[PDB]
Amino acid sequence: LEPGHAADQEQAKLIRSAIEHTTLKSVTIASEIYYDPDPRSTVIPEDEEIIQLHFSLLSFDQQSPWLLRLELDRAAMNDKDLTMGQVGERIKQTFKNDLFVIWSEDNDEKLIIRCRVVRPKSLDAETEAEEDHMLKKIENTMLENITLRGVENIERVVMMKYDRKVPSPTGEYVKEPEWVLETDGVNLSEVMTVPGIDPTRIYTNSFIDIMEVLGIE
Amino acid sequence: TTFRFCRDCNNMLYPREDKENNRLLFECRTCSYVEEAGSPLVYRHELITNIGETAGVVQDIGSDPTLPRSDRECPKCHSRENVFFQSQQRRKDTSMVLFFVCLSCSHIFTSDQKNK
Amino acid sequence: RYRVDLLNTDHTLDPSLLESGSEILGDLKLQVLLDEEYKQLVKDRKFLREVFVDGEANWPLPVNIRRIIQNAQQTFHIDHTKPSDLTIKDIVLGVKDLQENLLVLRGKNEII
Amino acid sequence: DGPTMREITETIAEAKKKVLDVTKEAQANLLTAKHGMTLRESFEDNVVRFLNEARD
Amino acid sequence: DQENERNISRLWRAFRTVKEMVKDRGYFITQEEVELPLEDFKAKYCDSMGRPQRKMMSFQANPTEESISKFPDMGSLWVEFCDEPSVGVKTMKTFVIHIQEKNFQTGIFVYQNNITPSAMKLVPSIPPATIETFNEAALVVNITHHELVPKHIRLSSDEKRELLKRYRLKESQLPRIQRADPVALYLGLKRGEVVKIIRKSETSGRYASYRICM
Amino acid sequence: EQIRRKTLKEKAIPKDQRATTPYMTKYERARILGTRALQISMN
Ligand SMILES: [Zn+2]
Ligand SMILES: [Zn+2]
Repeated sequence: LEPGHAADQEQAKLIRSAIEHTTLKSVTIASEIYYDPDPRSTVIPEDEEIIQLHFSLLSFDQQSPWLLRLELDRAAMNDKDLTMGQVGERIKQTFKNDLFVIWSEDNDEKLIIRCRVVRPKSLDAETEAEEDHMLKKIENTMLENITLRGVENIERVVMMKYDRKVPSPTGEYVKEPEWVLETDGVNLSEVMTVPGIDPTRIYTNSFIDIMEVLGIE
Repeated sequence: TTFRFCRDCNNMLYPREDKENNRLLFECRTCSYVEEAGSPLVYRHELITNIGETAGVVQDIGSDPTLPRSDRECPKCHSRENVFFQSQQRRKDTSMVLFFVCLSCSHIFTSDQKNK
Repeated sequence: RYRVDLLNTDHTLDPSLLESGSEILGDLKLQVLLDEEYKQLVKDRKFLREVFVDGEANWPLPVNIRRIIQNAQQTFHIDHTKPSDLTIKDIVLGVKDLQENLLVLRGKNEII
Repeated sequence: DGPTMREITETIAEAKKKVLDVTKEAQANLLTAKHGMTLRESFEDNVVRFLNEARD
Repeated sequence: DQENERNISRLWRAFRTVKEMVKDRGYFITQEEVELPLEDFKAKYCDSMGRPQRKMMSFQANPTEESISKFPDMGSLWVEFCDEPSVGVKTMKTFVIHIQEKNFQTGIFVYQNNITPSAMKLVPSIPPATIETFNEAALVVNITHHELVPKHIRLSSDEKRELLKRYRLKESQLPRIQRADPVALYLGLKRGEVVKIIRKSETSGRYASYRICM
Repeated sequence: EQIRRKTLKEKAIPKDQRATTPYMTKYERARILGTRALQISMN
């Protein structure tokens, strides 16, 4: 960590959230595809209250009737510092305006996000035949190719409290504890640049990546 | 997801968009068979799974001599004697929760307290 | 352990330690030598804390000074009660010329 | 001698009791998972730690 | 504006690393502009509505008098920061002719994401003008401040000749550093330049190795 | 190279500027003892 923020447990938690690669596969309980004939009211009875805020907030005349729902895990919102808004805005910016996305609130008993593909104005006599397969292909690249937060090639980050020896102001060497982030996987060029860490003390087990990033000495 | 097959040639049915009614209808790709979908759900994919944990429960599961016996209370018929086993799904991240099969009424009950 | 002051009392030197122990209080050039030696020791401490960040004191080094000190104590029968014949300037200059005599490379140019 | 063997047997028995308690907590799904490892890995780590400290 | 603050912090750290790079190369960069804070960074290098601009970020440096005494063969240096993510052929051509018309022997181009190969091929220019391209992501963190990276000091021609004479060495008998090493790119090493590397030693306190650039 | 080339008289460093150690090495001592003992064993 940063030397002025070495003992801050919550700041190390923020760094762990900032560097650990979290995708939708680690958070989603299930992925389902439904047929809702109109994008005004859903046919599923459990998310009636979810749609009726977001549909009233707003386009819908050029949306596909196929709906992609993802149900997420409450515990996955707990171990990883994630909320519905961050995931929703990340999915929105990955797919731009080509996929209209709404999400349930964090206080809802069911963590449901809903997605619809916007259709063009051109007539398509054969695209709707494979529209289910296209939505399945969108759902496939949705699960693993979307990084919610963190940098790539980082499997998981664990948090140790090591005991370094620091010169005391009286002159002695005291065993000052420090919160240290151990990591699985190496992305040393990217992990070094994030704020809140000490980039002068970052060490990597892979000395090959040290030479490529820091130098031969 | 309840896969459905054609009643004429026994091939599986696939959803079709129609502009006459805008409803969900399942179509056979072989003999042009049409039928009405009983559910809007056309595809489901679970990343965490809760089926297969009780796989292998049969009418004579208690005839297995290798299965351990417990003295737990069956909450359907109040019988002490029963067999038990762990979750049968072989995922690395599965829990160690025990499933108990009563040998008097063949009822499955778990030792999970988080669920209960 | 290291600071010797001939002008104050907080880090003064006991006159019983050496023969010329009474007349060196209030000296100036000897105090200059002590200030130079203590400044070199402080620079050594800072350099060692820069090199060994963990502050480890025990490191592998060539010549066991402690054994040589003990051999001199037992060879010449140091009673640690009689005042010493050593003068402080002699000690400082002897340590300095010993440092100049520790030769690993015998070249006569600036790089070597 | 006999008292030491009784004390050793008591140590092994109390470690087996701790292992049984951890097993009951895991089988009731009341055992939380340590960070970076699964439920079964944490259970195995706890059991191995208890048995090793019993032997020591 | 949450991403914009993150990019502004990255650009400010890259500017500090560039200033430290230019100061370590021997050019005159004062200390107070090295530790220019982020609030003064946004007060000068950012516009009214918030986007940091890079055209007036580009600056000019001159070697110190000590560096003239040691290296009496280099003059000024020009450091340019780019705006567009992909640098085209035309912007690179304008940069190299701006270097040519102001008589700069060294030019540091700090691009954003990538250099097109059509513009990368003319990065070699007329001698003695040298062009160095640096990516902004690789310059967020100064590598020289890392505890593993020891002190690299570029040797002059007479220092290199004396080093080869006193150890009775050839060029090939020296330890090597490649001309893609991050410290070599930080110091702007050309082929055949020797750096004295001063490092901490657990057996002798200080140790001075030497590496020639290949 | 730069200070010495081929097999001229510049191969021989003059005595006034010898930079090697003035102490006999263990390998030097071993080979001097071996050579002298071999000569003495041959009269
Ligand atoms: Zn059919
Ligand atoms: Zn029963």
